[PDB]
Amino acid sequence: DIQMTQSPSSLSASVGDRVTITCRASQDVSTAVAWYQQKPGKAPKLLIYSASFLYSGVPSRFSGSGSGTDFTLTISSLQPEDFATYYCQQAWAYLPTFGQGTKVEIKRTVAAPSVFIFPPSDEQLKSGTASVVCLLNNFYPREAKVQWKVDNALQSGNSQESVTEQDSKDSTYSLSSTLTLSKADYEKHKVYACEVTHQGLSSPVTKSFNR
Amino acid sequence: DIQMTQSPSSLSASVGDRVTITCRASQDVSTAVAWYQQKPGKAPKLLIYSASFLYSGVPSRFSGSGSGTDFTLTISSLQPEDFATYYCQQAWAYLPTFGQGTKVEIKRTVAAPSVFIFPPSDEQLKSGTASVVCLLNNFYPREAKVQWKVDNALQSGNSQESVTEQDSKDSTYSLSSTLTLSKADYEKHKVYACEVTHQGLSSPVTKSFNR
Amino acid sequence: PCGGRLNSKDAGYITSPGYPQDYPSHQNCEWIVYAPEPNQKIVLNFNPHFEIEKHDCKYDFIEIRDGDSESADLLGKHCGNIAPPTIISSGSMLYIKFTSDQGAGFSLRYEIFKTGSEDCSKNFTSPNGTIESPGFPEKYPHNLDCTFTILAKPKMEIILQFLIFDLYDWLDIWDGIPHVGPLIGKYCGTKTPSELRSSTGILSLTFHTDMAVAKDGFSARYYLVHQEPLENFQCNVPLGMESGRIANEQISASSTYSDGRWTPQQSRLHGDDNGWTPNLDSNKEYLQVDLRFLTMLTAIATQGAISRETQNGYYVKSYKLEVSTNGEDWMVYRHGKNHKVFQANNDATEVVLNKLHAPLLTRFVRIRPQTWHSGIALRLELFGCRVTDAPCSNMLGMLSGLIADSQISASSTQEWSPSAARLVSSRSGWFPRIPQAQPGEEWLQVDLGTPKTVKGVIIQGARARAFVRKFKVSYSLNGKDWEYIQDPRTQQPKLFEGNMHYDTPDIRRFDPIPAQYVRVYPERWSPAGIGMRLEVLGCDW
Amino acid sequence: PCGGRLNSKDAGYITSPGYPQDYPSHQNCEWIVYAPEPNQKIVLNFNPHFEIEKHDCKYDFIEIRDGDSESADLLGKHCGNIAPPTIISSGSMLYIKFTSDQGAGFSLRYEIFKTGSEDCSKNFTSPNGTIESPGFPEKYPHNLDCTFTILAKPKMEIILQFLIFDLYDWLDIWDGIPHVGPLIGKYCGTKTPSELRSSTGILSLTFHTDMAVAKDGFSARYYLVHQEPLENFQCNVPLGMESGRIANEQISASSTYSDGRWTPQQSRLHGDDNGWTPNLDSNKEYLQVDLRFLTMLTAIATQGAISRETQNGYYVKSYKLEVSTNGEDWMVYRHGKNHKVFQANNDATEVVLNKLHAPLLTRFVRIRPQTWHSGIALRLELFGCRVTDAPCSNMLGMLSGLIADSQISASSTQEWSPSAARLVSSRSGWFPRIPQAQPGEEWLQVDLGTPKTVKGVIIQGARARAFVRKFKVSYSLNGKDWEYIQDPRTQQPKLFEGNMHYDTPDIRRFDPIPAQYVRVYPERWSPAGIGMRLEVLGCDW
Amino acid sequence: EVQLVESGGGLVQPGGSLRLSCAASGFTISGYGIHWVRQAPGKGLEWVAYIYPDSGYTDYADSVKGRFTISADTSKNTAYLQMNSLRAEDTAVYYCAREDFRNRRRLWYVMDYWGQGTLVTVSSASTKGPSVFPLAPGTAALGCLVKDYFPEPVTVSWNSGALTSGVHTFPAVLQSSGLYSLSSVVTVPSSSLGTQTYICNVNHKPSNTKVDKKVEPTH
Amino acid sequence: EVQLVESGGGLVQPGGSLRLSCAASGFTISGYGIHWVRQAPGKGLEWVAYIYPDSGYTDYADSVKGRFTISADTSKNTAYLQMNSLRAEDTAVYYCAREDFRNRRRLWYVMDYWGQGTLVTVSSASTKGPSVFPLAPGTAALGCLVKDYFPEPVTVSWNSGALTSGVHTFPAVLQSSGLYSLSSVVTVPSSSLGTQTYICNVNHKPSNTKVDKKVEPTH
Ligand SMILES: *[C@H]1O[C@H](CO)[C@@H](O)[C@H](O)[C@H]1NC(C)=O
Ligand SMILES: *[C@H]1O[C@H](CO)[C@@H](O)[C@H](O)[C@H]1NC(C)=O
Ligand SMILES: *[C@H]1O[C@H](CO)[C@@H](O)[C@H](O)[C@H]1NC(C)=O
Ligand SMILES: *[C@H]1O[C@H](CO)[C@@H](O)[C@H](O)[C@H]1NC(C)=O
Repeated sequence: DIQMTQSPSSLSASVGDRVTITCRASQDVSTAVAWYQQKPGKAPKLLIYSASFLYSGVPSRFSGSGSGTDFTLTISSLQPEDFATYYCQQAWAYLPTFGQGTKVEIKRTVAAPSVFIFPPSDEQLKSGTASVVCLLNNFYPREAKVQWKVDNALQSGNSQESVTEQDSKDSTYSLSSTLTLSKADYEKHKVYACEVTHQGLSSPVTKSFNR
Repeated sequence: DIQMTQSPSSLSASVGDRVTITCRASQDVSTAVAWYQQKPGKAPKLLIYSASFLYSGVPSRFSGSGSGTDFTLTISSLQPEDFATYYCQQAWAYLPTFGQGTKVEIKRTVAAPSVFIFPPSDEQLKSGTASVVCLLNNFYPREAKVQWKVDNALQSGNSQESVTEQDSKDSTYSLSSTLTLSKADYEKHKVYACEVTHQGLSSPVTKSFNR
Repeated sequence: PCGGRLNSKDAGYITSPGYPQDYPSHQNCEWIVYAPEPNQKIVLNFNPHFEIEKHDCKYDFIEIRDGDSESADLLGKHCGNIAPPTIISSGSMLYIKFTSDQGAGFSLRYEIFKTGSEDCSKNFTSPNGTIESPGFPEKYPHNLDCTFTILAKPKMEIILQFLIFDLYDWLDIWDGIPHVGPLIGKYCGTKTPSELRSSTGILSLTFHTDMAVAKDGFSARYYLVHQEPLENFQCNVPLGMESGRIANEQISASSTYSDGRWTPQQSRLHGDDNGWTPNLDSNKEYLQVDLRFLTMLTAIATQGAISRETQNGYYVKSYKLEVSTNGEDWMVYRHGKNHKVFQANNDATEVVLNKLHAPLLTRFVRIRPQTWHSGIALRLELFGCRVTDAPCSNMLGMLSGLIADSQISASSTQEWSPSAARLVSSRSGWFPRIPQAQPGEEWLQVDLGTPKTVKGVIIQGARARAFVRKFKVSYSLNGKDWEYIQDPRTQQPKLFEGNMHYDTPDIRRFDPIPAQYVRVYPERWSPAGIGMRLEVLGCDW
Repeated sequence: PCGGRLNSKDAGYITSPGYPQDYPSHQNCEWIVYAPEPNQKIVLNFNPHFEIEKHDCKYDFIEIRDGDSESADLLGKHCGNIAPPTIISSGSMLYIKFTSDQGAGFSLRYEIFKTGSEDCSKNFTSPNGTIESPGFPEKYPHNLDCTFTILAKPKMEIILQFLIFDLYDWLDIWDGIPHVGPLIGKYCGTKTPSELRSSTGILSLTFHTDMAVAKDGFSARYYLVHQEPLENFQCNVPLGMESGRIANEQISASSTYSDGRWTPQQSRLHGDDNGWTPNLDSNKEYLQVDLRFLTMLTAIATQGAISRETQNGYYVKSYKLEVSTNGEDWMVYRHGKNHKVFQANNDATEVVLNKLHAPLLTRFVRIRPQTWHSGIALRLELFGCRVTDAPCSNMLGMLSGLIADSQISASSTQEWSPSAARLVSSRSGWFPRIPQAQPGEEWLQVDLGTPKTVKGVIIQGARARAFVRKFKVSYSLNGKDWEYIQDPRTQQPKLFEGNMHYDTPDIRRFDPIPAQYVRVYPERWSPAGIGMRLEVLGCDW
Repeated sequence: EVQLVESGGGLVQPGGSLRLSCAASGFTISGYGIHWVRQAPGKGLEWVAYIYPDSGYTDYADSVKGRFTISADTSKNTAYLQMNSLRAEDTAVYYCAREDFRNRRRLWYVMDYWGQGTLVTVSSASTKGPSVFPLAPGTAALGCLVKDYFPEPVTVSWNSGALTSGVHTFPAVLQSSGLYSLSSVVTVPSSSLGTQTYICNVNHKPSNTKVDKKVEPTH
Repeated sequence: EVQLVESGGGLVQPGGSLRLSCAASGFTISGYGIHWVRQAPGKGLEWVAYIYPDSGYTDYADSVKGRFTISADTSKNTAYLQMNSLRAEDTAVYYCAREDFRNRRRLWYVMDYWGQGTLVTVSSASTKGPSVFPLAPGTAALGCLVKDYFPEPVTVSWNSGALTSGVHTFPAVLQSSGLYSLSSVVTVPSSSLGTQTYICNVNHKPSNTKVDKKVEPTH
């Protein structure tokens, strides 16, 4: 059964660059190779079939080539929309097989995060536990520290972070950090601070509140 | 003054892959382009001059091509030794200029970390402060959580992590985490635990000690 | 029928078939008498009224052998009218054979003989305990038969390592209760026993010493450690070649190259020093790994090697996979009808990872190169996980011995030793009375000895090679009330898949149910009959 | 010499030059009399002994104007033998001009006139304080001249935002003390003042109200926030186009396209809605950004734009850079002799980042497209940082007003107003007595008013356009004892670089030293003479 | 309008069975090839099975052959994937995709339209519906906090799909407790607060929860 | 053996001056081109200046032209980089590199050998030497803890260069206190403890510290 092997498995590049990604069938597969594009949380879309034919609606910046066992997909001028994982398939054997995928991230200039803090809404306070959320909006690159501080005291890994994939328009990231505490813990204290550190910020920014 | 622009700016691939990296001069520069290899914490080494000529001692898997304004460097079969940042230079104008660099990481199978814990040596205890270090050896991939626990209590960002670049032989990573406390804090407690989490580990591994 | 195996805890008689009536002509019996544990011995006392044909014991005679089986030492070969003298075991087993080809025959009494040696055997509950050969650090006593057992709570692995080990005389480690659970190793040199991690619940050592010149002995140490695997957990973890959790001892080969520079121990993925190469390149060489415990195998990763002496590249291009639960009965992985040949490497340094399409439950693994470039040289990783990595999925004690013989019942045997039903441990298997029975009529039953949550079973065949192909399962709290596991599609009892081989076990999971007694009903099976070994999976409420 | 500017805190006389001797023919004087703050007014009282030539005041006369400069309202134009009536200011300044072309002349008394209006002006220390137009939320009183000042500790930025703002009548914000520090904006509409962050130490508002029909007024709020930049800190941070810290108000252009769909406010890097396009494509159009405070500029990033209506791509191919500290005096960035043309974009979506080879200290920035494809369309980011981002590098108060006029001394003026020496604030510059003096002989001196650590200075030229090219620096605790900063290479006093332009300031750093008084000694300079404005950088011990 | 809508996904005990469905709209599934393709979380695409309804011709990937049966019912213009003897490695999003091969050799085995997929979770844990709190506020941030649920996924829209610009819905994070939680948030102009209403639309199909929470900010 | 060894690097106040040196060994630097190339931490290579000693011909990158002067002294076979009016963006590792252009057009401006570089740090902070503690223990881990120093770098070898296999020296991390700290560690066989000695070789040139610590493990 025919194995497909893609390279590189991930890469990053700047809007405007000419990107090229590679695919090797483990046996002669003629020109029966297709390429699909998968954007985050969406179903994949066909780009190219029979090695070099563009599918309807696919912009002319995409193109493909090869035969036998070596196939390449080129983007001639990467756009932010093109952030996605790209897969080759062989359409030669009785059983289709896909390559392992190539993740294409985007490089861009440093962008500073907008920070917002969120207190727990009464509705929740009723249920016992309490969730304070810290929002870092639209920054780049992805590296960023978010230290919580309860009464000026550095807190543990009882916080949780989540990050978004790169935005398809501005290529930035967003991040949420949530700290969960009990009735007894949240009620008993007053000073709750979120301190964000990030390359694009000249100095640490702090957002905080009281009950 | 001639600007050089490399793409992609980073990529990862598997030992055995054929990698290709690209360079665009901002004006006709003939075949006067050179490529250098920089390994972590070392000085760069010349690979290729005049666009396609191999320098002495450079293995035949490297090759280059191009003219005018488009230049490519290919590795035909990536080895672990080839982890490095690669730079193009133009050698045409009166003033040399380098491209921004392309970082080549290596993909490999999951490898589980060996953990070791280190107590503070008397010698230090004398100076007042106290440093407990946690060692995670030779794992992959780089993602890994290292939560400290003082008397079964999750600790803050008064710990510090450092990671190594990929090992040039096995492509793995290593990580140290250090927690610093005062005389009064270390002396007063007994249970010190380092709990490591990592993909290659079926369950969290804990290494700990007492005074 | 005559013959059989007898627990000497009860004193009993053994006589020739009709005694004191003349014994049948042309017919041979054989009994094994045995004590509970190697500590005790067996004494035999013959009745003085003894009559076997004379001549020179060429035809009729009684033979007693020291230990077990026909090849043990001849304690005595007797006939005529003079009974044997009292005979005492050197171990905890005797073998008796009466052979016939006229005369009243013989009668004997057996019982356990007591030497006065200690009951040094210690059990272990403690989280941070240690164990050693009594008298340590000074020399260890003569004639010692001791069992050290570590028992563990539900989700806690036993870690056991050794500080020193020097020693006819031996130590053996058991994946359960001694001489019931599988053996994992017999140690008796200067080389110390490699670290052991075990998720069984039980781990036991058996120390045996002789009369002659004691050595330094052994000291070791153990930890119990908690293990919570996640929900979001995939059974694709590396098993220990690169990390070294698979220790050198565990790696072996059919043969190795003459200069000693390409050993089994160099077959670790990404090793910096050559790799394993056999004495002679052919497709009947293998590298073997003994995982020690039943482990799920889901993937194999392989590499070639570059000579450190000469910089020449060598690599296997394709291989086959043999697995086994005991190191004796082997199965070559299949892809439909024929053997599966895996495509391996195309240079000396890339890693090529082959996921098994069918995950395998096994203990020993063999890689057998089929084609290669310039020579056979391997480095290797294995991926998988342990059975107990899934929620509420503990082995409930058929394999280990934690479910005693007296808790295993069968509809009908053709003989009996209940220990023969045990997953892996057993050297035979459970056969019914009529080998080729009627479907849904024959069954095999475990008494868990308490209400448990039961989440699956692991079915194996039997060695006369045969195995169940399909089965049903029923359960009970009581013993007389029985529900079958229902398929919500057919609304008839669900038909499970059995095995495709007599050794390589298969694990079937089902929705959680309460039960203290569980039953398995063969529906289809192999030509030779209904062979079966079995284990049950679950946890406490 | 006659004429001059007089503080009315002291009552003083002003007379025609020789009074009561006949005044000189063919010669004109002019004085400005002024009160400390807009709250107070000025009254003039002429002596009755007044003699100017008659006719119809065609030749000799005294003119008094309401406010300042010759274009202010004519309060009265007098001659003959009848002195003017008492004249009272409508503001806090009068302008007087005596013109001549025989007669005893005039004499007057001046002093501050007091209206009885309040001293509503509040200072602010508090971390979380708020400020508003008195009477809020109800209507604001008539005739109000009020100053609200926020003072801040060393490393703390003042944040100032506005909740409502509705209002002849006006509010203006100052980067320091009112009418000394630079203006940052005069607001008087419905549109609220955009957020302000400031690392100066001082920020002040000036509220002015009229007699006629009050509006809803204004309410605002302020925070002081700590800022610790690191050691490992590089001055390449984005300044606020994409993030919006540069507010819409701050962005402006030479012109904009007719349909209103390509405004200045759309020139933000990565904006989803077209970009800025001028009314007509040529190389004399510009987009401008008012950073509001002196900021280091280290890089510019630019983009084209794709029309949302028609999907057509437009982009600037090259541009020039004009900077200015006041929005009036401009400098085109240079690369050696001639203007630097930056290479910009080659499609409508890539970002192309140009690092200045020479970092620039500036307030206003202008991008001037030179070539383009299909049309001019920009989106833009600016990178840099603030002067105060380096350790111990605070502006010590020349720019703001925190170092009073009476603390600035000069070797020799050609006039005097010490406020003319101030970095940026000043509208002229310090000139010596003899414009073309001898090197190392002329100097300019600040009295910090306390021992400080001094880490540098910022030198600027003067507007008569001239500037220092090289200088030395000396310092003192006392006033009479002086060390020069030494070059450890020459072991002579170190020769610093001055300016290459009369407006665009330059920052020179030196090893930390103790000093309460600092001096700067011009060594080389520009043709026109020694022009200089100045500021000193350091911190407290 | 070709549409493919998968359904049947959810929580299922190891060993158990589950049946996925792919409703075709816009076209008649007979005379096409219908493929199943799955994607384990965070990993790549794996082809599973296919069926050509006209002929009845089906085939399967080795990893599922034996356990899965594909079928079609052209009257209902739907296709099915009966799954049996499931295990943890079957956890994944399953997609149906159309292949259009008739008269186009070049397009053989090429999958030209895909559905949005349905998540199958092979776990012993129990269904638990979420609890949905507000995150109350020239730029403002407001969001919803969807806490404590199992299994994945939950979907969040704002103003029933009308509000999309500025929306950021996070990946769920597994809690210590064994449940999931995510947040959705959107940044709007802070001038239009008090005028414009902002309701977020939470939906967790595995536990039949369909909540709509109204997000809103001394005398 | 061509060798290029840079020296002169260290801490220097903003505005100050510093002078780097590149000792050539093995060849006569006249008749070559000598280039300076710098690399700000974590960023790329930037060409700075060059000199052809025979002719005296020199040139400079715009970002440094004005502030830096390159020179050579062929009798001492060394080249120099006088730097003035320094600022934070001058912080970087500086490398000298040889160009060999005579009779080889193809090799013009190609830099065929480089030195190992010297770190220049433009900071107001103060020099502080490190404090070097041990990290005491079929596989064992032992290391050194080099705590509290400024500026970078520190170098660590083991057994004076003889022990290299298994060594992992970490990147330094900046502490809250303003100082640096790293650890070095090496994994050996745990059989050979008590026999084999293990000393680590710390060295912080900016503060003239050259320590050697001996790492070693109730009656
Ligand atoms: C362990 O405890 C005792 C004494 O060691 C012994 O009878 C047996 O081996 C173990 N316990 C039982 C009865 O399972
Ligand atoms: C285990 O060892 C002894 C008791 O046998 C005890 O002193 C020691 O603290 C224990 N170790 C721990 C706490 O795990
Ligand atoms: C602020 O305080 C007072 C009253 O507001 C006023 O004299 C002056 O404007 C400030 N203080 C001084 C004297 O600097
Ligand atoms: C500031 O406002 C008031 C005092 O004016 C006070 O009640 C409030 O707590 C202060 N806020 C803080 C703690 O920053």
